[PDB]
Amino acid sequence: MQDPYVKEAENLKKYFNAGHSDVADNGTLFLGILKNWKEESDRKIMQSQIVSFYFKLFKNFKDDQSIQKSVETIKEDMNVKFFNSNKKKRDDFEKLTNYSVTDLNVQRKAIDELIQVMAELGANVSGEFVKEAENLKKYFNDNGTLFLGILKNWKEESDRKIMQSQIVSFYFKLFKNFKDDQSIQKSVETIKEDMNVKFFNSNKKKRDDFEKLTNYSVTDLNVQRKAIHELIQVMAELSPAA
Amino acid sequence: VPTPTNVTIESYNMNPIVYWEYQIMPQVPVFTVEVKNYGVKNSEWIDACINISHHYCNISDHVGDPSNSLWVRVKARVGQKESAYAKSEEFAVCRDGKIGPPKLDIRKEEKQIMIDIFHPSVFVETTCYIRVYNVYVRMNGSEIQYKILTQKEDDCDEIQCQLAIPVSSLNSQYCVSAEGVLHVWGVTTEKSKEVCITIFN
Ligand SMILES: [Cl-]
Repeated sequence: MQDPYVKEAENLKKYFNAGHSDVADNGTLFLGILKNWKEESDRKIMQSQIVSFYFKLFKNFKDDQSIQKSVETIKEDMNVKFFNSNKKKRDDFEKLTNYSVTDLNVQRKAIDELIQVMAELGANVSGEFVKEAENLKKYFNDNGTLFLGILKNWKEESDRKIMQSQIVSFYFKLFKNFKDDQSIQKSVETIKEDMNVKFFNSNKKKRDDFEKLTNYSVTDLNVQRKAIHELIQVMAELSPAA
Repeated sequence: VPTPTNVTIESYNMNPIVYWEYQIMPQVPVFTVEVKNYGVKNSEWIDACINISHHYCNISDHVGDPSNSLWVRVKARVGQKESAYAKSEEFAVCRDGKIGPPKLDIRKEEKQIMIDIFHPSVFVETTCYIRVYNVYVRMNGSEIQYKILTQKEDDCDEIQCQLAIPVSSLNSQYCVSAEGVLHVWGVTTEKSKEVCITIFN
């Protein structure tokens, strides 16, 4: 007895020609990485990046004639499997995936909340960490937060890891774009490494898998074809483990 | 040379074999078969069989994970002249092959019958495993179907699943058969021949 989303994913495969042998070339995007992680908190930080990558891809094709129904069906099955049909959880996740790391007000708010964010990640920051963060608050210079209110909404650890994955990847991107900026270049480097230490729990393997996931462009046609080829197997492992 | 035709892949109990057909020629043709697995390092096809004159090739040694896709291609040769490659459609053992039946044992207790369902021999860390067993029971002239979820249940392990059925209504003969349902594509294994037990009233 087959899950209804399967036939729709096979329809997308035909549309993208992702059943052609050329799609095999050059390893895997998602499957191997997911193989590496078995504890549920580690799976949720990786799955969180995989799900936002599929959501950005589907937004580029939601209306394409013969696949509008298929895309709708698959997004709704991801909702059931990954968000447990929780509309507020899905909405907080979309908000976080859509923040622009180049909007100066967004970057200010993000640098403002940084210390509190590490707290929320379970980190006990050093005196050093605190000073480097005030450098950045100076450089960059509302009754609404970027990240703190969303983090206050979720208490179960798997829900927290889903959101924390999107906050850590936003910061890592903000840091990349300022990595070699004269004034604040040593601040950026200092924070950047204690965030890595804590989130990845001193596991270089986990850290590397995460940067791989974070640096694929959903724009290249070949990446997009591989993503569509791997969809059915990715969906089969999206539900909570046992 | 002309091109091989009707390239097909068949698998029973995870033993994939490639087949093709070829027309009559004035000389004896030889063939080469190549396999490409999803997740390959670069863009290379691997030789399965080289220069054979018969029309099939067992590729069991080239299957990675049964859930992962693979493609096969075949070309013919005449000394120095090679044909174009004939290509297979995408194939995944778990989705496209067929698995044999589970083996069942029944025994009786006071008010119930205990059924042990041993997983098909091929299964004794891939997503190709049995997710549920559909169990078909006939008792005297009535029939009922039960379902066993292998993951959300203390009932199942790596060797077998167990099920307890209640005895009732003065029925004296209970006959049971089962089929497994694979994870990911929901493909079914073959259904076991029915085994029966007699209850003395
Ligand atoms: Cl929920």
